[PDB]
Amino acid sequence: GSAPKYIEHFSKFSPSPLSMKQFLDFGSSNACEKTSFTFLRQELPVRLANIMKEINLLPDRVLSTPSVQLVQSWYVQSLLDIMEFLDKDPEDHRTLSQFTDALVTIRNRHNDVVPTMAQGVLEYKDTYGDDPVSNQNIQYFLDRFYLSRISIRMLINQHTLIFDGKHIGSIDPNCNVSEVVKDAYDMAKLLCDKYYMASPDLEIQEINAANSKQPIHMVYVPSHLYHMLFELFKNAMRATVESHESSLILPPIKVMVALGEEDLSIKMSDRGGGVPLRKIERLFSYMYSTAPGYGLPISRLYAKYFQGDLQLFSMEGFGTDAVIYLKALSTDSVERLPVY
Amino acid sequence: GSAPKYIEHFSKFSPSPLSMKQFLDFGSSNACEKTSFTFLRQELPVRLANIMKEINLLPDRVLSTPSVQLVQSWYVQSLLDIMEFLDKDPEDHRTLSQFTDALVTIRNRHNDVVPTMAQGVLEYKDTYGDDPVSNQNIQYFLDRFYLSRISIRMLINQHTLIFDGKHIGSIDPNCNVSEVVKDAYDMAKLLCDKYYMASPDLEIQEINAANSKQPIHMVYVPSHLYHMLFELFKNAMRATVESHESSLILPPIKVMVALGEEDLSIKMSDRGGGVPLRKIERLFSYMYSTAPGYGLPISRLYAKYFQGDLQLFSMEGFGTDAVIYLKALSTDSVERLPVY
Ligand SMILES: Cc1ccc2c(n1)[nH]c1c(C3CC3)cccc12
Ligand SMILES: Cc1ccc2c(n1)[nH]c1c(C3CC3)cccc12
Ligand SMILES: [Cl-]
Ligand SMILES: [Cl-]
Repeated sequence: GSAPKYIEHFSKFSPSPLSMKQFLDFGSSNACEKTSFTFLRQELPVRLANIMKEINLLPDRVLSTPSVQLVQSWYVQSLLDIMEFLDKDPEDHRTLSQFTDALVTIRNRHNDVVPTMAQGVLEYKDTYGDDPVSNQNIQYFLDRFYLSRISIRMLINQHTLIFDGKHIGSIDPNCNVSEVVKDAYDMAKLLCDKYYMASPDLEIQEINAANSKQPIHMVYVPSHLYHMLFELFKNAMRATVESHESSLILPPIKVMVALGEEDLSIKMSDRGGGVPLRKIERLFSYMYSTAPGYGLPISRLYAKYFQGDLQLFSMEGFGTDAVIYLKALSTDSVERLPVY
Repeated sequence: GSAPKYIEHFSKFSPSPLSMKQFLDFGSSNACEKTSFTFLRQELPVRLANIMKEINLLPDRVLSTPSVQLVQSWYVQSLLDIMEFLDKDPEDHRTLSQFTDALVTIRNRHNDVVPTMAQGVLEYKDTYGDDPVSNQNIQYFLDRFYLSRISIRMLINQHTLIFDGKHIGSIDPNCNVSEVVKDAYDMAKLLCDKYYMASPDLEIQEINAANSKQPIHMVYVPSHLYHMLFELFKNAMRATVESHESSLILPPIKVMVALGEEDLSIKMSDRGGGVPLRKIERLFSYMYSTAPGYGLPISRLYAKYFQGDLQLFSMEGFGTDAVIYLKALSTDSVERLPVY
């Protein structure tokens, strides 16, 4: 049993956040597999150890619960799996293939962590209550835990996608934002029609300030952008349809994509009746969003992961706006990791 | 010299926040002058003492500066002026008249406190720097100091306006929000034309969710609402005109007034080119807004004073939205005072 020793050792290192350029360089060609392996066999234990150390610092009433113990056991095994490759020779192609297989196993091992943590939150509410102090501590920990998870899965996805034997792994250097908006809308519309037998239309407007006629493209991870937009579309469609049940006119959902000098901003606007300001905060709360999902708080973490943000503003009695803020320039797109 | 003794004694009491109903009851008729006098001769020393105690807890490098010493001297004299009436008989009409005169003198004595504090902020930046920690401490203190000042001047205005010998002092029980919007726009337009020789048009839309055809009215302090809207209009017009200097089309400023079950929300929208998210926070910072004004941070305090808020969201390359959040119901409209 060396896991506590491993956690203590690697938690002494700070994680190394990567920029988009570094991600592109790692994924530029298959010749970089050895470089990716040498980087990851060190970086992954550092990122795993730092969050694992924070987990062990949780109060005993949280640490001893089955959900936390289960998740911690997954992290311990994944940490130990990566340790086997520290002494292995990068020049051996068998080492590289085994490392890629190990990463896929690690990724699959953690697939259910989000619902597992949600179960823990519900247990905490029923076992100790839902006071504001508990909400803040849970919010602080889960935001960091999930942001850490996003960063680790990003590293694993880039290695496995690229070194399997235009797009650079999960990164699209020429991501057309409006196309991703349409994809997320279409998926949300399909679910909306199945459940409600009615769906708002989509209106997309683009504002390219520097080049008015040019479609807006960026370097980004389209799956992350899809996840944020899909979650927002689901909320906007549900609100729009339900608030107009006794009405015939169904207002469309309006999306504006704006490209500025440093911001690429996406605003989604509905006329779904709005939310009082008092209730806005609870929409992003893990504790208050638990009931006997976490789409919005996690969506905000995806936005923050590359130095962006996700903000919500409503007008009760009318409708709601959500804005995804992203960095327009790849030079400004850098991993945001929990501060340890 | 009893000022330190007075500060210590009355700082042991919590301020008593008043609701709109209590304000209306105090101002209902001239027969309440004695009740207002008995309440205020106690409440004003409590509110003055609490902020004065916080001032004395500032670090010596701030406390000893001429600006803080000047403001503190004004507070000491105003506190001493109110003390004279503690032992006086409310039944004597001369006591009531003298008390009203004393309040007017106190109000005038503090007229220049905002520019005086701004001078102190500039001195601090030049004498010690503009680090983030200094900005946060200055922001924390000034928000509380100015909110305290707003609450004290509200109490003084209600007494002096009503007991001078539809509207209840500075409170309009039937404030038409759109009329105040138009007034603030018209004033901002007049200044805009003088300086720029061009001004955006105004478009007001009202959404009365419960009663679609009814104009939106509320119980509020129209001067406070005017101050917020006027500051927002000035920023929106400046941005709109300057960003379209080399253009012929001048987009209008759009205002939506929405009345919900508990929120009355006012959104102002411009197409003034927007602000990057990174720079939004500095717009509300006293330290970063100082240069060799404070309209936005103080405007937000006016919104917060009766349990509201003022939020800003921009889309760089396009334009900016500001939303004033107010409580729709007088029962929910209660003074928000600094927590001591
Ligand atoms: C009534 C209601 C409740 C929650 C939400 C809502 N409307 N719209 C939402 C949106 C729209 C894209 C802007 C996003 C997230 C939650 C809500
Ligand atoms: C370019 C720029 C800078 C600052 C502001 C701006 N536009 N609009 C503003 C507004 C509009 C009502 C929404 C308010 C406050 C500051 C700004
Ligand atoms: Cl995980
Ligand atoms: Cl003052």
